[PDB]
Amino acid sequence: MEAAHSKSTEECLAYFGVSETTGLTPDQVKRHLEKYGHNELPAEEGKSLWELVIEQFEDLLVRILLLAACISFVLAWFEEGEETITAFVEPFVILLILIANAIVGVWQERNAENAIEALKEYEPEMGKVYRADRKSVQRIKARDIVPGDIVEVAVGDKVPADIRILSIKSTTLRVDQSILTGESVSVIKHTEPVPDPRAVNQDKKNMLFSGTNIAAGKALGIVATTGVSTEIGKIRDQMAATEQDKTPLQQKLDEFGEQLSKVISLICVAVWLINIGHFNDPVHGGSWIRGAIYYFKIAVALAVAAIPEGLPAVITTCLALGTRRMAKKNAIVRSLPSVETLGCTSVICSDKTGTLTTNQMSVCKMFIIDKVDGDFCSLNEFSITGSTYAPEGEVLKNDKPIRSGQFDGLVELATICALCNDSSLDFNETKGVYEKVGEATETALTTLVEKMNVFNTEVRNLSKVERANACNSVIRQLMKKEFTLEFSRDRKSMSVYCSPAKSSRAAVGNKMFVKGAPEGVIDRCNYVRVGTTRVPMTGPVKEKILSVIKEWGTGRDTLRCLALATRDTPPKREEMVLDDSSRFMEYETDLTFVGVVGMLDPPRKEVMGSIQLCRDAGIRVIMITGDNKGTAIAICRRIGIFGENEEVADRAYTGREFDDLPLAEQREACRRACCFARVEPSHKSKIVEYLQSYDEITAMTGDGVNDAPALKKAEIGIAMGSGTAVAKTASEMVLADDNFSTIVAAVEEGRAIYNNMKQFIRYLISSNVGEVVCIFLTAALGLPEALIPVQLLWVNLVTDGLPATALGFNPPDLDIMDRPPRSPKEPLISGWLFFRYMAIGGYVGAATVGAAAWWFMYAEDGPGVTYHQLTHFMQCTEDHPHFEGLDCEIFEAPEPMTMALSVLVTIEMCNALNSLSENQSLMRMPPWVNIWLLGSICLSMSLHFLILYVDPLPMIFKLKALDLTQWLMVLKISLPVIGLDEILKFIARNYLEG
Ligand SMILES: C/C=C(/C)C(=O)O[C@H]1C(C)=C2[C@H]([C@@H]1OC(=O)CCCCCCC)[C@@](C)(OC(C)=O)C[C@H](OC(=O)CCC)[C@@]1(O)[C@H]2OC(=O)[C@@]1(C)O
Ligand SMILES: Nc1ncnc2c1ncn2[C@@H]1O[C@H](COP(=O)(O)O)[C@H]2OC3(O[C@H]21)C([N+](=O)[O-])=CC([N+](=O)[O-])C=C3[N+](=O)[O-]
Ligand code: ALF
Ligand SMILES: [Mg+2]
Ligand code: NA
Repeated sequence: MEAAHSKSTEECLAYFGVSETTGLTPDQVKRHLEKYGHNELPAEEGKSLWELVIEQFEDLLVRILLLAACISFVLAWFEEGEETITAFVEPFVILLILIANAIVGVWQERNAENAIEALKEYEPEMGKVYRADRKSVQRIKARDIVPGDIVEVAVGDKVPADIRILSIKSTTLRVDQSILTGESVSVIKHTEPVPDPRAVNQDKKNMLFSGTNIAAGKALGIVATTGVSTEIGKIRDQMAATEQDKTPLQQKLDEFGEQLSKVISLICVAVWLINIGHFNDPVHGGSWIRGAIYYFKIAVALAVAAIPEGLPAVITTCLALGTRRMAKKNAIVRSLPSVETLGCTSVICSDKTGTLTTNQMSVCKMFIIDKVDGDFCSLNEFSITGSTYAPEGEVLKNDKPIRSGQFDGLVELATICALCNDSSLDFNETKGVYEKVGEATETALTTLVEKMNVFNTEVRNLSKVERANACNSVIRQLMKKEFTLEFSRDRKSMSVYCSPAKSSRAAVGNKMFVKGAPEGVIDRCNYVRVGTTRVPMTGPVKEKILSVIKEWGTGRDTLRCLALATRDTPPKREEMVLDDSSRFMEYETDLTFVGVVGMLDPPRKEVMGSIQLCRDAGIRVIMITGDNKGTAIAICRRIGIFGENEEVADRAYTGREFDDLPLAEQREACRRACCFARVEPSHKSKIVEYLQSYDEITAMTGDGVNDAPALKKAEIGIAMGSGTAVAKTASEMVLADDNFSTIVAAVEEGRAIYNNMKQFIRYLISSNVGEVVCIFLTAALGLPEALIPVQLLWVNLVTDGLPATALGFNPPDLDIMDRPPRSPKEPLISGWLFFRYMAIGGYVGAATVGAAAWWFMYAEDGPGVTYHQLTHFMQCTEDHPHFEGLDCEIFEAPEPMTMALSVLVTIEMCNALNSLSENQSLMRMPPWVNIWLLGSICLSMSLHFLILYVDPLPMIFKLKALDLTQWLMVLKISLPVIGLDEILKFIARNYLEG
């Protein structure tokens, strides 16, 4: 039944045609069960390992490196006894890392906890219904419950489904709906309709939502909806079909790899417009199946020059190191990519309770009467420090510590708070902290009493376990609680009947201690207590009292206030009817006002600062809470989101208000407002979504189940360490420290990290540029294969794969957190750098093709065969006359390559010392800063030698160690690159902007 909250109890009964007195018939159940399904939440298992593997091959740069790897296995058959020693070494290494690294990725996806599973832990196994079947209440499996069912719930029960309340059996039904609001305070239910058909959960006080639990009372209800049609079901849906978007840096790569798909597929057809000459004149040397081998080889040579392999491992390494680094900062990163994404965060959406606050209701102010005289009435006001439930803090009078016991009024105030209370405090030995037991509102009173210690009880030598309720127990020993007149909606107050300890049931001196909403209690007072005396409540005293209550209730503090009173002459126990609550107000009459307490869930100490830092870094912070707007705004003012006196009419909304705004205005609202209150789970994800429609990298921070949809939706979900499993399972990070400040440092780490990736991502793609220039030249120019597709791989994995993971250690700026969020669209290479890396690209390209032709022509061992024939190496038999000087079968020897790869290596080792800074002269910025880079080159070079000396290696790479002569030239064809970019960095540092 949709909108069951808007209808009457009769209307809901009628709707399913069910009897509140008998319940559904076995037939009705059978039918409804068929129509509506089982009251359960669909489980959503993570994709099987098979999926996890297939997905690793969805990347274009991978499908290209695989498609080419196949063409390398196709043309791998053609290999006789001349080079049969290394026929299948490439088709092996090309698919080696292609799955070796592609499999390590599955070690970053199959590693995840399911959130819906965590969410299903709120599904109670059993439920209680009245079926026409039998007369007594049946306890059946919850999943067996269906709409129209007549369900029963009592204190302690976890609500089985979304239920419309029919009848409340106790004086009140108190509920904890924190899975939907994040607020633990008890909500008071009623059975009357709630007209507004757009009422938010907080407003449907006539409904019971699946997953919440009964704090007090007993009630009968009719099921409105089950399964995914419940409020917990909507949370469930927003976590199911969602799938996190792709990191900003990831899109940058997807763009690159997509353009690399057009460039390479164009370079090959570019050689076609250059091979329009050996097809005209009559000439053949083999079938097309033996002649077309040229094209399907220049492709398998570019696929290794273009696709910058090794990056997929340099990145994963940088992140892994960052993760461990942040982990020491108390930030558990569950998603490696998000690390980079947190760096460019512009907006931080934050839950309030338990996230911005401590979620420990605390009495921070209280007052009693000082003196009365005619129209004059002064109050003794006090303040209490401490923001946790721990009995640690002090009472201040004008900011100066005092002893509560000095004031008799505080002795009575403490007595009332200790007796008129159903809660207590406990010390959790395992966790080492104090925790409430019962209502937060009451435990604040319990804690207050301990801080006050009005009888000066000795507590410093008590174990923390025994310190928890020491002062309360003392007071409990002075008065015996006969019975308590529980809270009533028409009274807004509560009381307890007490008799002096060690007295007869007939003895005099019995008291009633009252606690409640100030207006009602104060109106039922005819006296005011002054110390241990009492005087008539007069107009002036009442006005003084109410005026301060008004202040404390709505300001920069906005506190929940309670008036405390006692009836000095209560009725005789006998003349009191306890089974009739409508008579309680009259018993709580002719009262003596005693005092007032004001409480609030206090902000965490390091939050106002964390937000100012965020501000400095250009990050805005928005609050989205399920709690009320009044306390929402007050907390915003306390932590710096709103000015202490700033006008917030248009800067703060409730979910209901927000829902009234038309779509376009809701959007704008998220850009203007900074405080959203009394919202629902879906409101949070919606606000985050709107924020993302303005192209903003938004983070969501919280601890509740109601925060899950937003945490999932945000680019960076951050859960509190002591928060719910659900919140944690939906986040990218967890602040095990619960410190908001840990978020600021995580951002810094994310900025520092990206800046260093920004370098090796370039250093690497840059290298892949020079490589393509080489293969392009030795393809349209005619020259032979200077570098084979089996060498490049080792170069872009070990040769460069080290200096890259070395730049990732470059010392970060000092003003990294004094600059605004970098744009999500900020490209890596463009402008003068696109041009700079363009020249350095061709350079290395012609520095390898020429370094090979050199060894042949103008060199040594190589025959001076001039260019006019050097390119006719494919004609050492078909045309001997115009080509015949030395041995023919010497081309594919370790000379042209062993002299072309020595350049790429020497050059790149130079490029690294250059990537140490975008626009900075190496002479200015000591190229020896990043010590690791130095050691990184010393390793890549010794590995370039080790791949020569130990024959077993150069046997496949086909390279022969040059002696102390040839190498002397190599260091002269690469060394000049240090001067080329050196001028480029001068043109950018002077004749350009920075
Ligand atoms: C891997 C190797 C190469 C050579 C490649 O094809 O890179 C191109 C390419 C795809 C881009 C280009 C390369 O394009 C050229 O250099 C022009 C063509 C020259 C042909 C010469 C004949 C042989 C990058 C590399 O280089 C220069 C020096 O201009 C810069 C940048 O890339 C980045 O910012 C890196 C993103 C990870 C991209 O324009 C990029 O395309 C994009 O979408 C970008 C925005 O990404
Ligand atoms: N329909 C209603 N309209 C307004 N207030 C209500 C309503 N129903 C209940 N309340 C009161 O509003 C509170 C929930 O919302 P916040 O604190 O965030 O504004 C409830 O807290 C107490 O009475 C409730 C209470 N109790 O439910 O048992 C007991 C109390 N006591 O005696 O200790 C005091 C209450 N109190 O508000 O002061
Ligand atoms: F703790 Al909240 F909205 F402030 F769930
Ligand atoms: Mg919370
Ligand atoms: Na997220």
